[PDB]
Amino acid sequence: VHLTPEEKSAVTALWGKVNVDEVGGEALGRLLVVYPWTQRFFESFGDLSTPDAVMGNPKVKAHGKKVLGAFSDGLAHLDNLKGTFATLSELHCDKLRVDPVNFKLLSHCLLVTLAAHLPAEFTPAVHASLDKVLASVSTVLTSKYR
Amino acid sequence: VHLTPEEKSAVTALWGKVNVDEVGGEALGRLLVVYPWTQRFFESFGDLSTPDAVMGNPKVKAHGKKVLGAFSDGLAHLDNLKGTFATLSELHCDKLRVDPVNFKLLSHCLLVTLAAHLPAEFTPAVHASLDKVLASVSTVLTSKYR
Amino acid sequence: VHLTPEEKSAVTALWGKVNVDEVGGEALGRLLVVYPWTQRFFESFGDLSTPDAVMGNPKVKAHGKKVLGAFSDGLAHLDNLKGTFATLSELHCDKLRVDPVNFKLLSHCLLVTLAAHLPAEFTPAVHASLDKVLASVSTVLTSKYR
Amino acid sequence: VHLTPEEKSAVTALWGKVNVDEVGGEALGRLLVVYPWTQRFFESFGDLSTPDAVMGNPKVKAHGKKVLGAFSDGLAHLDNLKGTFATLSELHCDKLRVDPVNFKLLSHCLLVTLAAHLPAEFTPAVHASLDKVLASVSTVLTSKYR
Ligand code: HEM
Ligand code: HEM
Ligand code: HEM
Ligand code: HEM
Repeated sequence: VHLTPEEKSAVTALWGKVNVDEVGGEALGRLLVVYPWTQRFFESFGDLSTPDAVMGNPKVKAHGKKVLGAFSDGLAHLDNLKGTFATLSELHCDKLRVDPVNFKLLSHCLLVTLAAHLPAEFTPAVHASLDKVLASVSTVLTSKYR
Repeated sequence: VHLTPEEKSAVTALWGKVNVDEVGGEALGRLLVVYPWTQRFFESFGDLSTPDAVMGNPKVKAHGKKVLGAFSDGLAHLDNLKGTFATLSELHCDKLRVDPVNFKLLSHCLLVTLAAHLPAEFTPAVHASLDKVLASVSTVLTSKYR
Repeated sequence: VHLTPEEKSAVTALWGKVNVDEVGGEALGRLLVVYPWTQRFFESFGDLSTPDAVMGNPKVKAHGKKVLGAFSDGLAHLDNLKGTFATLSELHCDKLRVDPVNFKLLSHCLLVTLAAHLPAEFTPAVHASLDKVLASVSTVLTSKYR
Repeated sequence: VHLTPEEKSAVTALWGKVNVDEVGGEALGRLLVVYPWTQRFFESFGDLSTPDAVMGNPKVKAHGKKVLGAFSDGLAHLDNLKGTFATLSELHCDKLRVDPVNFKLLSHCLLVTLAAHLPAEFTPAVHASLDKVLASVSTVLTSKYR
């Protein structure tokens, strides 16, 4: 993540319009629907057998809202991503064994969801800037592996 | 592709609302802005140094339309993708040396511009159907490396 | 696979020197030691916490032999890979939810143990032929996700 | 890269037996042969049209020896990988546009080459340790992208 003042401000502005309740559950729901192998991490959540099932699942909705929260907290502290996400690095890596590529797939399901929700604001350059913030947050979460 | 009738027809239905001019250019434009290393393939196109520079660049837009037209045709030969993208596989593999990964990144830039242009239509289920078609077209255009 | 007679016969020839017992176990063992997140799929096997622990573990070795035997059979149906790995595709995709990426990582752990066991035979050209077969078997075992 | 004293010593010992002249050219030669799209970065080098052509190419041989050198220098300074490879980050990223995945493919072609050359020494644990050193050196070389 190497953001200029102009990039930080444009992602900041974008993010200020994001409804965290509805974008997080939709982002996590698209990962389980589109990339169906991710469902093995969330079977405790219940029935995920159809799109309708996934998107209706309140455990999904609630957890997704927990994810975006953590991410906004990441955005308030670009300068200390490693400090901010250190404990989530151990949960995901040492306890949950979340495969590194899934962080990238979740990143992808978040950018498709922000584009459908904020079409005017999700320009090629805000896309580029969020893509390297999301890339560095994913580097920090898989750091118990290297 | 393991498209059920519903999946295939939902893809067929969203695709008819796509404005090829508008979407092919932005899709290729987001590839070049977000994943800058891909610019080495399109040096020929002239100025690509700023988001505005690659987005409005007329070669980008032209090419964008050509990429989507070949995708439209592939969509109508869903049962025979291998056969339809056969000469494009030699071009990309043998003549152009395009990394397999870049086809995955372009597919992702396309799902993002589609989400932004058709938000109401871009439901998690058609996003999943479209990702499968996109993945199949990618394994076929990458055929001549394996 | 776009195996020329020479490629197919060179693969056929190296494969006949492979000691399945010795190589299947070490291949799966290197997956689990090098990419630890894969251990979540084989928790059933008991102790996998140390390199020595996963390497000598008898379930690892047993399974290793089973994975290579299915690969031997796939090799002798090079022309019909889709057909031969068909029931193993449902198992890995629908029942086990194995990430597509893990098939690429296992293929890599196998090329490394093969290099080590057959160094004189593991020439860049048979390494390339073997990587193509491995890639084709992977796109087929991943069929039921696309 | 999080190496214990025991890991550092075991990679150190391994590396002390590596013939840098012959392992670097073989590692770079396997990347161009096996992953043929990488040849677009090295066409100035000449004829790379066959395995025989690639492996005989002295520009390949010499460059490969330049790569491993840089890598041994990386190994002498784990504690400052970012300081050591900062200029190579700008050459590869801003001047050469080397796609991030190719760093991982080169890593892979180096581990297959060390296994064929030092079979006794290339144990599952030295493999695991070199894999995360190589992973972090590749993170540092693609850092102009994030
Ligand atoms: C890339 C951004 C990610 C962030 C910021 C993140 C954040 C979180 C947070 C805040 C928690 C702890 C709170 C809770 O227990 O609900 C958590 C739990 C968890 N995360 Fe992640 N996570 C990320 C990616 C992933 C990915 C890619 C997966 C796997 C597909 C994953 C799987 C899980 C699971 C299984 C739990 C436990 C859920 C439960 O039992 O309620 N996470 N994550
Ligand atoms: C989604 C898959 C893709 C499709 C359907 C596709 C389609 C096309 C088509 C239709 C042409 C043929 C132009 C002609 O000869 O008439 C072409 C050319 C080309 N493609 Fe692709 N392509 C795809 C992905 C890529 C990717 C990922 C790259 C590299 C980043 C790429 C780079 C090129 C280049 C450099 C040319 C020729 C440049 C020029 O027009 O002067 N293509 N592609
Ligand atoms: C190179 C491709 C692979 C082949 C040819 C292969 C082959 C096999 C075979 C033959 C079985 C069937 C056992 C039976 O029902 O009789 C099996 C089971 C299984 N495979 Fe794979 N497999 C491959 C890759 C993977 C990967 C990448 C993973 C995950 C890291 C995986 C995880 C499993 C698991 C967990 C089982 C069942 C566990 C048990 O034996 O109790 N496989 N595989
Ligand atoms: C992962 C380890 C890598 C290291 C340590 C590394 C190191 C080097 C070094 C030391 C040079 C500068 C000296 C010279 O000009 O010969 C160089 C040049 C270069 N590297 Fe890399 N490199 C790495 C990966 C890659 C990869 C993956 C590619 C692309 C497939 C690549 C492509 C090039 C090219 C094209 C040059 C210029 C060669 C010439 O014109 O002579 N490098 N690299």
